[PDB]
Amino acid sequence: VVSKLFFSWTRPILRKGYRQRLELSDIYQIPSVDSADNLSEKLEREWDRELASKKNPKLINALRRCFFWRFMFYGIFLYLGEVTKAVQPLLLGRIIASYDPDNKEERSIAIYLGIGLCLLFIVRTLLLHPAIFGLHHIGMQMRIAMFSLIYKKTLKLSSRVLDKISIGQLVSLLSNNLNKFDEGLALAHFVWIAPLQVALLMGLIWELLQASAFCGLGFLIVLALFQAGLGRMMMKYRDQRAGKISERLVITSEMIENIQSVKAYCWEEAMEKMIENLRQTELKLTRKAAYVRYFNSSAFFFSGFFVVFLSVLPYALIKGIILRKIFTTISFCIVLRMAVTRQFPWAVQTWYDSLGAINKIQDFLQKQEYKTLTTEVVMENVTAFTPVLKDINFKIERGQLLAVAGSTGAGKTSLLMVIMGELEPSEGKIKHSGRISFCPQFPWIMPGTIKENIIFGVSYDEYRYRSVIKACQLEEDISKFPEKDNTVLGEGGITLSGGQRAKISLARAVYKDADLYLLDSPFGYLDVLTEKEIFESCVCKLMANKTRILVTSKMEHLKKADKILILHEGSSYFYGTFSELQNNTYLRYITVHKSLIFVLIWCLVIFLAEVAASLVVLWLLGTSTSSYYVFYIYVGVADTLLAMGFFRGLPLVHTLITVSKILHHKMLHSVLQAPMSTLNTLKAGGILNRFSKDIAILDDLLPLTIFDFIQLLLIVIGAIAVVAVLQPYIFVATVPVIVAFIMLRAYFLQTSQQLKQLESEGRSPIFTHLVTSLKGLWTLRAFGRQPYFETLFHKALNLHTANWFLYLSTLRWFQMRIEMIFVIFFIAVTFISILTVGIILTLAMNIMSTLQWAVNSSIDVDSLMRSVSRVFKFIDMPTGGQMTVKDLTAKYTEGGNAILENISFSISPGQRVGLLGRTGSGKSTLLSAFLRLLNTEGEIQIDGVSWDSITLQQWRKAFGVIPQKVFIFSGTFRKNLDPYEQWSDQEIWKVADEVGLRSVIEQFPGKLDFVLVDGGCVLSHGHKQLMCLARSVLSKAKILLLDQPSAHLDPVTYQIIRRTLKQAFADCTVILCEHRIEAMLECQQFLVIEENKVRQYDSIQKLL
Ligand SMILES: Nc1ncnc2c1ncn2[C@@H]1O[C@H](COP(=O)(O)OP(=O)(O)OP(=O)(O)O)[C@@H](O)[C@H]1O
Ligand SMILES: Nc1ncnc2c1ncn2[C@@H]1O[C@H](COP(=O)(O)OP(=O)(O)OP(=O)(O)O)[C@@H](O)[C@H]1O
Ligand SMILES: CC(C)CCC[C@@H](C)[C@H]1CC[C@H]2[C@@H]3CC=C4C[C@@H](O)CC[C@]4(C)[C@H]3CC[C@]12C
Ligand SMILES: [Mg+2]
Ligand SMILES: [Mg+2]
Repeated sequence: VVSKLFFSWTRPILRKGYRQRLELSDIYQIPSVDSADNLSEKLEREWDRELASKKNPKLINALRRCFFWRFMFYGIFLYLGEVTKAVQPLLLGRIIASYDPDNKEERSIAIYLGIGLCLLFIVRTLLLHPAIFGLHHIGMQMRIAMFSLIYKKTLKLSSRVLDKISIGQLVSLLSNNLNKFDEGLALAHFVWIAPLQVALLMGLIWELLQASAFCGLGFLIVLALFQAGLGRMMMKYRDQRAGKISERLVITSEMIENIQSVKAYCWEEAMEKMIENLRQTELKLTRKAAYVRYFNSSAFFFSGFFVVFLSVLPYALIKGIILRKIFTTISFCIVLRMAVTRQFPWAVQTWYDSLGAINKIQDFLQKQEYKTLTTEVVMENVTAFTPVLKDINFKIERGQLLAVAGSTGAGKTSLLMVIMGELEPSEGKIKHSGRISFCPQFPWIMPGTIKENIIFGVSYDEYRYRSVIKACQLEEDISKFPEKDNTVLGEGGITLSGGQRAKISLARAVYKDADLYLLDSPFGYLDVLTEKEIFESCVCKLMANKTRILVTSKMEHLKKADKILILHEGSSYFYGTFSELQNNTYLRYITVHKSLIFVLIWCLVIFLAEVAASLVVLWLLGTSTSSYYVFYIYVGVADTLLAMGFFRGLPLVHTLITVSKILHHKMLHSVLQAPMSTLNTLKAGGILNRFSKDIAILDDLLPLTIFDFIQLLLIVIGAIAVVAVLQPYIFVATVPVIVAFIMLRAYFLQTSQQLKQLESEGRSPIFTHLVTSLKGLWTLRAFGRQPYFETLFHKALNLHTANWFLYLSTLRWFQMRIEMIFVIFFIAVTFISILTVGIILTLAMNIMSTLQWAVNSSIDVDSLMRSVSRVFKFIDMPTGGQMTVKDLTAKYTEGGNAILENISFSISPGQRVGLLGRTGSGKSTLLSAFLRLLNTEGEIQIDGVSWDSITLQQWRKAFGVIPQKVFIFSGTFRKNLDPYEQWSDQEIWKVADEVGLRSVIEQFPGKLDFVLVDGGCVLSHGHKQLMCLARSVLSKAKILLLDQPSAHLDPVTYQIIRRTLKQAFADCTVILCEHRIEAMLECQQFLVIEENKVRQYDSIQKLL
């Protein structure tokens, strides 16, 4: 009961982190009270009751019904601590008054008042920090519960709504409340405490001064109204900035998720300039908001002297004054100014932010839902949404395969979604058993082992798993990795090839036992032989007992299919059978800008001039009462004489934002120029979290926190120096305090930094799991694995929250053991109970009263400095047509498996050198090694210029790339086709022609103006391939490395690729990696990547 009160349970973790490293096991396990599952259960029950019983559902009521009693129980103790703070200066002024021979009504009562002031100090100690920690815990619990509720709603979110809300919206939504909602609950409870403290202090100052407390309160109220107006005007500057932040975040997320494609296209300058275009707009509002918040937070320091002036003039002008009763006024007014200028506007701002976040989150939870209501799949007169489908109708019995064929953009995938239940048929009905197994057209590989990616959250079945992995031809690929079957794949499956990803997705679809199977072209990225073997082993032999609908464009599959449905423009052209058809961090933060140092020098010079002026004025100015109170007045009013005005704080804020600008620009340039192996080393959710938080902190929190720390440090230094020049014993007495302060701060910093880094790197899993949940929500709701993904999210939330709560508990231990212990049990007990010299060491109390605040600001600065440390650690990253290659070894890592081992060949100019090889052989590896994206070796001399005779970008400029991973970023069709805008709309409309996008672009509301959100989800997969083809055509170059251009096209649309090959690339060399026999027939030279070694053939007949 006392261990929790004193937070002595953090002793073991602090002791371990003092001399060791907190890797994974010494982080304490989460308690059961704040477990994410339990918190989500309680909040979900309350929210469901609220929207079932009330008329206008409000999340604030649901949160109140479960947290209000604890909130108020901590708030009353917080108010008691504030009351002990506001009653302290009465005792202080009645104690330090007994320092002169004047013994008026004070005889032998200082010894009876010091022991009371000590008790008040210790009761403030025991009553403030536990309440603050309780409020922090309540905030963390509320954040956990709301995050889990949001994740459940996202799992249940409709498909139509997802067409507009993207990853950036969600990541910006959880970026703020993850580290502000918790810390605001210890500051939003001053809304009724600050008025009460103001009332109490007004009563006391009316007791002291007759009728000047109200006169001072008038100016204080005017300043508080101005502060509230500034806060309201500042909320607007963040509302208009959140959208820009989200857009930049999603743009850079798509950029880094396809950094291979960016490097292949040489889109480093283009995408850098694109991101800075949004960065400038965001930073304009960031700078405006930072100026406004500087003026809002500097109204405390530049108000003390004016408040004292206005509260003394109407009394001292007619009734006299003495230093005792002006110092009591100053002591009361310091607390009054803090309460009404630093505590009430802060509380109002925090309440506004919390209510806005709660309302936005409730709006998110109040979006459209996703409704679903012998497996004889019937479908009659179904129309989908111009209509994507039109009068599509079919009937399938149990154990009867049906094949859906048609042109690109016909609506085969759309029909599959209408079958599953995602798309809403405006007219018609769908009748089938609920169980559905889906193999998406673009395979989705979630982070985790291959076993997890295949089983997908069901009971492990040895025989079924072996049969699936043997039928899908995946055993050969599986028995090559260091882990035989349980090998961990990165997010998005970037370690595997396209064919391996397709095989894994098809295996996952097959493994699940469902009545209906929707194989959305599972043989798109697979070559002819593997596709044939999989079709007659995993679609016609294993699952030859249950109905399955698969999209195909091969006459063999159509002949096998018992029913054929051909779609053209969304209309069922034919529906029958085939037979029927046949008829250093600080040192580098400051020095990264050549103007931050100048601003700091200016501030230091002005501060020194102000200190000299104060010292000479005090020397000129300085009986018995006035012989020692003058320094007390100066050190109680120093917060105004040594405050930064608009001449030394506004430039500091501006430079501290420009530092964030240059840091982000350098970090983005380093990301673009980082080696591909190191980019593979990191993740994508981690990159998104870094660009979301470690730049937002630098933009908003860090400049203002550094301003506050410098303000407090300057005030402390000036108050020390001016008084110590006159009275050196002040600085003599302050040393034994500051040494312990610095000692404890250092003793806790080397563990707080580790905990902060652990929290920062434990934040990435939540974002990287939500990213995959949103990317594969389609298959998630097809498979019904929402409970499994909810359990995964809860595990990730617990993993992050245990670490974060441990860090906050350690920080609270430090901020208690310094503030309310290392002052209250040393200074306020041995500097007041020495009543014998009591003037030259009692002012140490008053100086330390703000030195502890300076130390708090410094420790907050160092806590925030971890973001800059991470940003800098990222910044430190390193950086005719003939071809002749020799001794080329393409390894993805220095110590991995050499994919190619001494491959050598020659390519004549104007020769289409097609490339063959089974899936997983290394064809894409060879194409990437041509651009030396990976490590690579040897020389790729082209007409004379070798690898080392030309810089990397100039080398890559002479290549045309069509990657298997189609890269489309957010932006218009014009931007997608040419970020550099080298060719105008007239010169790109022709490229849209002769490629098949004339009938596709014009369908959208804006011709070359539609914003392709969600990674080009609006287009189909064939249209994505055609867009990449058109982009390659626009990027007029030679020695094109075509990497499966017609990956999912059909022979009707493959003629587009064919005539583009024979027209646009009239005289050049093509290295096309197409798996289509029709496209391979026209090639003049062939390379077969077998046994990890290429060959040199000359004709198809010599090939076979
Ligand atoms: N980034 C990577 N890091 C490590 N290994 C990789 C990486 N990318 C691919 N591999 C592996 O190295 C080998 C090279 O395959 P590659 O990616 O070149 O595909 P591929 O044979 O061209 O594919 P397909 O014909 O199916 O399109 C494969 O075994 C693949 O799983
Ligand atoms: N999310 C979406 N919002 C609006 N229109 C969409 C969306 N997804 C697809 N479409 C459009 O619906 C039509 C049908 O596309 P669909 O993906 O069903 O084609 P498909 O037959 O699967 O094509 P492919 O041969 O490329 O696989 C196209 O005109 C496409 O642009
Ligand atoms: C926490 C707050 C709301 C409690 C109520 C306000 C208090 C602080 C105010 C209201 C009335 C005030 C009192 C009004 C009159 C007197 C008589 C005078 O000879 C001594 C001070 C004294 C006793 C004042 C002290 C402060 C006082 C008690
Ligand atoms: Mg499709
Ligand atoms: Mg490939």
